[PDB]
Amino acid sequence: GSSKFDVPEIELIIKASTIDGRRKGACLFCQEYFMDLYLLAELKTISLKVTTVDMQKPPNFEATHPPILIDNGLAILENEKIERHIMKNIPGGYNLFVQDKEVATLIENLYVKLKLMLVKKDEAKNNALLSHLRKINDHLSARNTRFLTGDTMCCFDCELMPRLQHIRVAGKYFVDFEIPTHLTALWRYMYHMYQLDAFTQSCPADQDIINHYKLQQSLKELETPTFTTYIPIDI
Ligand SMILES: [Ca+2]
Repeated sequence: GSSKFDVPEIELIIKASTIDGRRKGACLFCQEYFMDLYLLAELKTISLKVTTVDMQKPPNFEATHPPILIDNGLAILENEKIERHIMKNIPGGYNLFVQDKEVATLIENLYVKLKLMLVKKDEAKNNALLSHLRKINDHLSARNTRFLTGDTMCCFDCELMPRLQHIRVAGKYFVDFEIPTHLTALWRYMYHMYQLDAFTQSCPADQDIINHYKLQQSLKELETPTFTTYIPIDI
C-alpha cells in the first residue's frame, strides 16, 4: 500500500574471511549480532542486510572495526552500543534480551579459556575450559529447555553458540581437544544449534575459524569450505 508500512532495513557490516576476502569471517561479535538480527528478521520486525568487508582491502567509520550496525543512516560502532541498540531500539529486541543474571554469569569468560588453551597443548588449560562446559551442561540438564533460558532463542544463546563452534573447530585442530560425550545436555544443545537457521546462516566455515587463530599465532586458499556439524552421540 505505502512505503509508510515498510519494516525497517537493518544493515550489519561484518569482517570478511582472511582467506578469500569474500566469505563471512570468524569474528565472534559479528556472528553473535548476525544471529540476534536474523532471529528478529525471522520474526519479520525488520529486514536484514549483511555486508562483508575485507579489512585489508576496504572499499565514514574511520578507525572502527566490524561489526557495525546501520539503522536508517545512523551507524552504531561500539559493540556494547550495538547490543544496547538492538535491545532498546529494534522491534523484538526486548524479548530477545531476556533478563537472566544466572545465565549471564554462567557463560561469562568462556572465550578467554579457549584462547589460553590454544597457546599450546596443556591439559591443565584444557581441563579449565572443560570445567566451564560442565557447568553449562549441568545448567541445561537442570533446566531441560531447548535453549539456555527456555524453548526460544535469546541473546545469551547467540553469544554461547558461536563460542561452542570455535571451541569444537579450533580446539580440535590446534590442540586435539574434544568436548566429551558424557556432556549429554550440551551435545543436545549443539544438535539444536545446527538445526537453527540463524546459526547455520551466520556460521563461518571451519577453514576460516582455523585461519583466524593461525593469524593470531602467526603460523602458515583453495580448500573448499566445510562446516563441522556432527554430533558424536545419539540424541
Ligand atoms: Ca565494532
